[PDB]
Amino acid sequence: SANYYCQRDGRREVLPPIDLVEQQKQLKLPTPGKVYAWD
Amino acid sequence: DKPTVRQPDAVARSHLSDFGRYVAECLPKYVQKVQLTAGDELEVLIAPEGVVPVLQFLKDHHQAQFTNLVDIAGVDVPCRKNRFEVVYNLLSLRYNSRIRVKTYTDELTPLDSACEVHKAANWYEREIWDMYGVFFANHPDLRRILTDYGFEGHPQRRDFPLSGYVELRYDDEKKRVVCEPLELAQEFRKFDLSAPWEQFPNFRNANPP
Amino acid sequence: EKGPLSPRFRGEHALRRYPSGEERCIACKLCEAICPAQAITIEAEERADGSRRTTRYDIDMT
Amino acid sequence: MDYDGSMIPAEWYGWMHYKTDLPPIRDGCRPKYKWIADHSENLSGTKEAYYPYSTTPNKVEAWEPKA
Amino acid sequence: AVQQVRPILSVDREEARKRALNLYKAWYRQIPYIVMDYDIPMTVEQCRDKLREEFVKHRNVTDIRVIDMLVIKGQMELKESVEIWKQKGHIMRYWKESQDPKPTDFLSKFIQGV
Amino acid sequence: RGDIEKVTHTGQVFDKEDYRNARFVNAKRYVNENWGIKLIEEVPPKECTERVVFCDGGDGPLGHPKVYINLDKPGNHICGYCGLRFVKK
Amino acid sequence: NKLSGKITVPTAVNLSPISGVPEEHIRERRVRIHIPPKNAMQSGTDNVNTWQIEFDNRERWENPLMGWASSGDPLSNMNVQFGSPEEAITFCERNGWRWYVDGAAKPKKERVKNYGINFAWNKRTRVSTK
Amino acid sequence: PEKIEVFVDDIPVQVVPGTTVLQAAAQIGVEIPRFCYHERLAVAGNCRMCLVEVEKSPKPVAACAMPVMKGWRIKTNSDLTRKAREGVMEFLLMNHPLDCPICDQGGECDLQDQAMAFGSDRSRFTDINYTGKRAVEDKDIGPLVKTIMTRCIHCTRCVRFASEIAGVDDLGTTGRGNDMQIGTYVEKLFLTELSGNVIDLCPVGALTNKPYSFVARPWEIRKVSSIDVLDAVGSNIVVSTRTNEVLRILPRENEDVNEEWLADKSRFACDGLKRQRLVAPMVRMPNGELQAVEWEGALIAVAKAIKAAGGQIAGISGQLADLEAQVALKDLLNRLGSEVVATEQGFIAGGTDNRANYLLNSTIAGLEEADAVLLVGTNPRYEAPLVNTRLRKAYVHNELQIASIGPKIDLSYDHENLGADAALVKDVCSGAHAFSKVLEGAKKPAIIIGADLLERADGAAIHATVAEYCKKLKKPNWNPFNVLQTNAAQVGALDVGYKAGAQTAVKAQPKVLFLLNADAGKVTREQLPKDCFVVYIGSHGDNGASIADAVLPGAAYTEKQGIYVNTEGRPQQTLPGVSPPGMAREDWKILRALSEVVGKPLPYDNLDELRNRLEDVAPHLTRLGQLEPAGDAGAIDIKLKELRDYFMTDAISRASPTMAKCISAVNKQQRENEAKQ
Amino acid sequence: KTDDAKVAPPSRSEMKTSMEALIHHFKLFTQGYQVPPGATYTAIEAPKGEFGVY
Ligand code: SF4
Ligand code: SF4
Ligand code: SF4
Ligand code: FES
Ligand SMILES: [Zn+2]
Repeated sequence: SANYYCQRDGRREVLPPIDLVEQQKQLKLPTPGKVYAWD
Repeated sequence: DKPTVRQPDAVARSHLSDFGRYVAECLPKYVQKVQLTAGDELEVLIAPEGVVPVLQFLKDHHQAQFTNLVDIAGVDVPCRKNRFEVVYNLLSLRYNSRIRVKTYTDELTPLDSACEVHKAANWYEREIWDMYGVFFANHPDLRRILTDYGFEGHPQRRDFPLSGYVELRYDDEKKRVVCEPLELAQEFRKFDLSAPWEQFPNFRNANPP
Repeated sequence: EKGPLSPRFRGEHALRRYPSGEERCIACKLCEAICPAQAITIEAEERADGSRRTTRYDIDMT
Repeated sequence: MDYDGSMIPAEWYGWMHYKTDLPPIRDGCRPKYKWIADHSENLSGTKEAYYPYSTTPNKVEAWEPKA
Repeated sequence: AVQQVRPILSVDREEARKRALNLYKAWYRQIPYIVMDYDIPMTVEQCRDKLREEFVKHRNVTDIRVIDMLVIKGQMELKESVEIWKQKGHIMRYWKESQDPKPTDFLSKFIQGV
Repeated sequence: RGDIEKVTHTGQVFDKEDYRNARFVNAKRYVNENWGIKLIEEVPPKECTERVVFCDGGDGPLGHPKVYINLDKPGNHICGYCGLRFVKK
Repeated sequence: NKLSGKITVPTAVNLSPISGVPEEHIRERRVRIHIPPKNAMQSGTDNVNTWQIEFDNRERWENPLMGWASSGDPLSNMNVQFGSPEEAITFCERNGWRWYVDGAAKPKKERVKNYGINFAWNKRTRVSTK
Repeated sequence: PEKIEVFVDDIPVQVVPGTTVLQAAAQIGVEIPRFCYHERLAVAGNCRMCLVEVEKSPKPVAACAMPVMKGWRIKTNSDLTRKAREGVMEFLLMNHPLDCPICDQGGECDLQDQAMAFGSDRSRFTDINYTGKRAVEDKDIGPLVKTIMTRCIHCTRCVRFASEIAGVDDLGTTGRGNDMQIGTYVEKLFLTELSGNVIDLCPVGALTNKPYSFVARPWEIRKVSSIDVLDAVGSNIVVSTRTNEVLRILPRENEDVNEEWLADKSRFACDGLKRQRLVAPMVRMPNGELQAVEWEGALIAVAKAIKAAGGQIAGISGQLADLEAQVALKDLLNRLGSEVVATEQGFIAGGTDNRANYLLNSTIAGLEEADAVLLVGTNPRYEAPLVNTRLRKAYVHNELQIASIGPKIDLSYDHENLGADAALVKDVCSGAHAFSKVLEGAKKPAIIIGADLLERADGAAIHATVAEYCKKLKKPNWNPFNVLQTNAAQVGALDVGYKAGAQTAVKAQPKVLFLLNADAGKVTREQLPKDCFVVYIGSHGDNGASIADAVLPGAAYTEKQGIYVNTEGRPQQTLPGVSPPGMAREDWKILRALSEVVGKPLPYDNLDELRNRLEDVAPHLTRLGQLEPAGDAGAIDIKLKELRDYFMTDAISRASPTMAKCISAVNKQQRENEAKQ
Repeated sequence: KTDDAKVAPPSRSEMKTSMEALIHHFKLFTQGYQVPPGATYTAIEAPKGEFGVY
């Protein structure tokens, strides 16, 4: 019980891709991620 | 509280998101759009002319430093006027992040070559040329890779029959193998696996013209 | 001397029969629908008893 | 000297492969139905060989002028 | 109904012929070597004759771009025959000697099935 | 030879003048000796009290999916899957 | 006097020779641009929202050996999808095929589909049962 | 009527007031799961699967039957909707049985599909281990519909369809509670020309084709668009082929003509295309046995006879011959110099010229709009069932005044019988009868005359008066005059320019004869000139084929690509789904080969060459899918007044085994009525 | 196994008794499972190296 599929399903949860510029239009130099010392 | 449903790396989404805007506002003439696919990867949609500038920009600039060019994945999509799409999926060891660059082209116009940018691509352009027919300009040697010699047509297109048009055998009159029109013992039985009921509402009206 | 294998080994195909001896297959045709190689062909009808059963059931182990 | 790999019968096959640790002499829990055939070798390259053939009676009936 | 689009190689129909005829030079000049190198029945005159017909295969090509690609294919096949990457089977492929010319007039089609 | 004479339970014999007979000049025409129609016929029709019975044919998860068969009609009732037969009377 | 070598060429460029399809198929086969038919005993209709093209059936005989459905015709299964018929016609020309569209359907005319008509005093449309 | 603004799922939408929520959601594009709702049936709330939440809803509402109201907010995919849908399906799937693998609707079952999309994935039903599920005795309903009611979900699609569309009224529900069943309280046979359509309506596999039983699965099978040919409605069909076998037939939604229904004949006679087939050319020896021969000798022998017969030739086209076969036949005979090209079903003398004299000018779609319909001895229920149901839709939604001037028949609804004698049509055409006043007062009058009567005798006068009265009845954009054609080739014949009446061709006294699959008894060699050499170019070896000295096989309609002009007049194209059997070829190919064997070649070596030859003859006739207008138009006892007459009509019909079973079953139920008494 | 019976097939034991387990068994094996539209890349430290599928 309390085991509804609707409130635990993933496939119905995913969204389309978002446009970042348009995200801003709705609204430390940036770096893709933690720098790795692949050296 | 949904163990089945994974939870992406949010902070990774943060960095990629702000960085993506960085790329868009640093290459205005080329970057047509920058989007963040829900799978946390980052896509960079460019016009065909800026292929090399984007790649050269990425591999070189400090903040990108995307050195490795993993592959050149070719996608075919009829009903797009210039259909043949290309994907340059890159890696950055310095920052430990992945990025995807994408562009389009038709079956006729040529396309820029990444041979002069990453030596890694050389074989890939040969591969797409063989598999779709997307010409590459300035490519050193555009010899076919996979298909056999004297093969006509590029099979990975979606307007090409699965089994091809011809098939080989061996002749005794001629002591040699001859290509013949197709002839199948059991015709490949498709199955029409089409959904009658829309199983996904979220993508329904989203991404409309 | 020979072996060993495990109970799950995948080898020669076989169409089983119920403990009465009746054919188990009912021509539901899922086996064909899933078969990655499309090596299965099935054609089913009604036996005179009115039961849903196969007429031809073919596998190509090539 | 005509030994073959298929000479093993069904009830012993599993034991012979370390597939069942229960000798057939010991486990009488396996089925003992009637229709079960008796074993056979890889009858190949011989008049006893299998050969496939259509298992569907013909599809379309031809018109009979006499009738 | 015109489009202002990129080139590939040739900017005008005459440059296209210039490229197309360059290929015809390589192929004409190559034929004797392949007669020697590839132990196949074909003789020089027949190979030359086929080369003529196989250009005639597409005479009414019109677009500059299309004719450019046809030449691109030829330059490739030239090199694959120039060097001996191909095989006797592959080179003979141009003749299609395994299948008899199928019937063409209506009765022969009709009497031999669709 | 009888091998190329027997009637497959599916109901096929190559016609006496049919070139597809030729394939068995040197190989046997396997035909199975157990015909499900005869066997299930032999099995007697089980009977019960309740208006509605259930069959799985085999046993546990070794049989076909559990199915409920009503018996209120006068006649027999054949299990869809296994062909077992039920009669309430 | 150039834009990276841009050229003026007609939009409709036939590509039959470069394509690689044998001329036999090109010259003896048509294409049947249409919308896939709606399955009769279904009710969801999200697989008939696309414009589809395919090639006419050629032949199917049965293998003498095993009674399969032999077919020596390559573009039998071939099937492609489009968003609108004009797109498909544009594609079909560019690949130098012969085709003939098949008009799908006019917009559905609104049906009143009222509930009250089931229960009327005078009109014949009174339901016999519920 | 200004359209309301309602925010379906946070999207403004336009609806004419009174529109139902569901009908608006589709308008925008969203689809709600339904079971008891269908476009062409009365509205009911049964499944409760169409439920949906409206902002500030005390109670979720059934979209299927909820008229929209101003400024609403329908939250289709909001969690409350999702909660509702899952609960409803848990309910439906409690005691549906575990019979997907043996259920013929497997992989085509809305319950499966909507379970996937909108239902849960775990079984809270724990009572399978304690007391199990419910079960219901299956019903005997006919030799066509196999019934397994233990799968029914009581959606009442069958109940509503039968009561309204077919008006059978004999199928209904019984009992309260979970034991409510559907069927007939006492064993009967659901006998009805449209009875097949219930199999398409039943969303679950409770009702299914008896013939197409267990044969194939939808995922395996292949769909080919096509058109029905066994009736002059020309309904659109989806021929369901799998590996050179036409397994079944389904309606293709073409609401201008097909209406999405489909009669039993078209539905079930498909088996006829597998028996009594001609698979080898035959020529009658001195023994006379029509042994099998090859194409070379056959056509050469035929060309021999034609050349040496003496230029006295005729061609009588059957009823399953596509227009290409007619045109190929005519052109060849014009080379030979013989214009004697008749059609089996005769027609008006000296009125075959204006297109509107042999059609349904009333726009079969428009029939439902009809207001006063006069059927002079023309039983649609067995002459055009799809037309019949269109009339019933009018009778139910527009108060259609339906009189009759023929013998007794039953149209599934009340109709005023004014008598039978053909003098009645004259008095009505003068306007001297009460229903004539009704016709005058109406706004969409229709007068339907059956082509049989127009060929009965001295009926050209009947037609002329009918056209005379239609002059006054004409309302703008509406031509009353209507002619329910019967054969699917008659209108084809008229547009190519044949004569009408097989006796016409016999009266020509031809030395040789041609028969495009003409298997009607209207011509018999006794009735032919004795020396008349007879050639038959048809598919099924029926009796009419039995009386020929040369018998060329032909591929049936599903197997050949041809053009058929339907009754109203639009031309439609069959597509070939199955390889023809034996040496069978296309009809237009047989004629073309024979011409070039004789030495008078036709010009058209390809279908398009022939289709352009038709374009020459009739540009209207090649504007496929459209209907060019024709404007102005110019005792009684009839066949097919009972179903027993209906089932056995054509060679394919007689060829089919299922139809023969149907005839026997109806005869036996009648005998039961006599003896069970 | 992932708990989503709409994604991975159900067990045989549950299949032969409950209903939507059978439906899910039926639909998964015949039609498979709709995957939400999108493009995705992944890589793994395969022994040869970074083997990847786009
Ligand atoms: S058709 Fe295949 S999956 Fe279905 S019961 Fe028979 S063998 Fe099993
Ligand atoms: S109607 Fe048939 S396919 Fe649908 S759920 Fe029931 S048994 Fe399965
Ligand atoms: S028999 Fe079929 S159509 Fe009739 S109520 Fe039951 S499920 Fe609905
Ligand atoms: S569709 Fe609304 S209750 Fe069934
Ligand atoms: Zn059972």
